[PDB]
Amino acid sequence: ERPTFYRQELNKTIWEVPERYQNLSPVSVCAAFDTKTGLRVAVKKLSRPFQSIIHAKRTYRELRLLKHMKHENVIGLLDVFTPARSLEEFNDVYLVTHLMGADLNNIVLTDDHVQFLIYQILRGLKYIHSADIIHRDLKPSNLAVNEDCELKILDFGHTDDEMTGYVATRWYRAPEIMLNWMHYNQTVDIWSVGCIMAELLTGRTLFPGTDHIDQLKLILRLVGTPGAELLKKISSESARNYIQSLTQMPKMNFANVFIGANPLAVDLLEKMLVLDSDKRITAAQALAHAYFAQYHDPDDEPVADPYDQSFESRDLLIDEWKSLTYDEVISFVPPPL
Ligand SMILES: Fc1cccc(Cl)c1CNc1nc(-c2ccco2)n[nH]1
Repeated sequence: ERPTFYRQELNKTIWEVPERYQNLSPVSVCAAFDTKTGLRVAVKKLSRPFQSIIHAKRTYRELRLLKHMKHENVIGLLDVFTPARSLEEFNDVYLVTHLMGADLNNIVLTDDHVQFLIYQILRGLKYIHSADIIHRDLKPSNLAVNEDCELKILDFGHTDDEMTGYVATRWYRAPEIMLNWMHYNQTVDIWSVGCIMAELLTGRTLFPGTDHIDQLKLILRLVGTPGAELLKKISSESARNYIQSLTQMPKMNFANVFIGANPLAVDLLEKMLVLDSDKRITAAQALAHAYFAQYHDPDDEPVADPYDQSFESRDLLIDEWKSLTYDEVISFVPPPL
């Protein structure tokens, strides 16, 4: 009742998977056909999952999060497995998820398409947020879609160099995390959605900053320089002091930046791209905004079960994180259909 495994070298690396998975080809991640469900799937083999304390914890983190997500606009775990028969042999973790059509880069729209896509991102963010999970990293490339425009949020669980220069890895991040102004929270995801929604409407990056400071300048041009109250809340005195060096600018008219756009879109953007994260609209409030009248259904916008992440504040040995990851592998129950 443990399935039979077969071995196969791909991108210089040996993949050992259950017979159910066939037609493995690279995309480490491989596309495959799952003969038991009839689904096209992505299969990720984690590299050196238990090499260090930090990597062991990250592997546990990733497996906990994926095991938890059971929502249509969020990417779920279809299977998790290992070729090992015991903890002592355990050293490889394979994660199986749906293969999606295309990310949101490839796809860049009508106002109907923008409503439907942003609706879906918010529906999934409500679910994620209600479990006190923060995505941190929402961008077009973490948002996959199919032929029918049905959307899933991807990639849960970034160096100084990756975040430097003219790079998409920073264009969608909220200013408070981009510059470490304060202990940030869930609201940073809403900032990202604002950036994405703007991009879907204009076909152009909202804040294509050439570095952190240029981006901040582009941001402050649009939404205004911070006010007295927001300044108080910037915990970092070095950053607060830098902000105060800038000459004050008022919030621009959004109707004149997003010309031709549905006024309800303009309105929603204004509530999303508010500099003060305490005054940003929530995923749950956004869903009730008139812009989504076509799609809004308060009975089909579910929330998540509670998610214990007390493990985040725990300092454990490698073997202990590996043991905890083992338990979660062998306890995995697949979804029903
Ligand atoms: F996001 C995760 C997390 C854990 C494992 C895996 Cl394989 C993934 C990526 N999954 C996935 N990506 C896509 C996709 C399709 C097109 C662009 O992205 N479909 N499915």
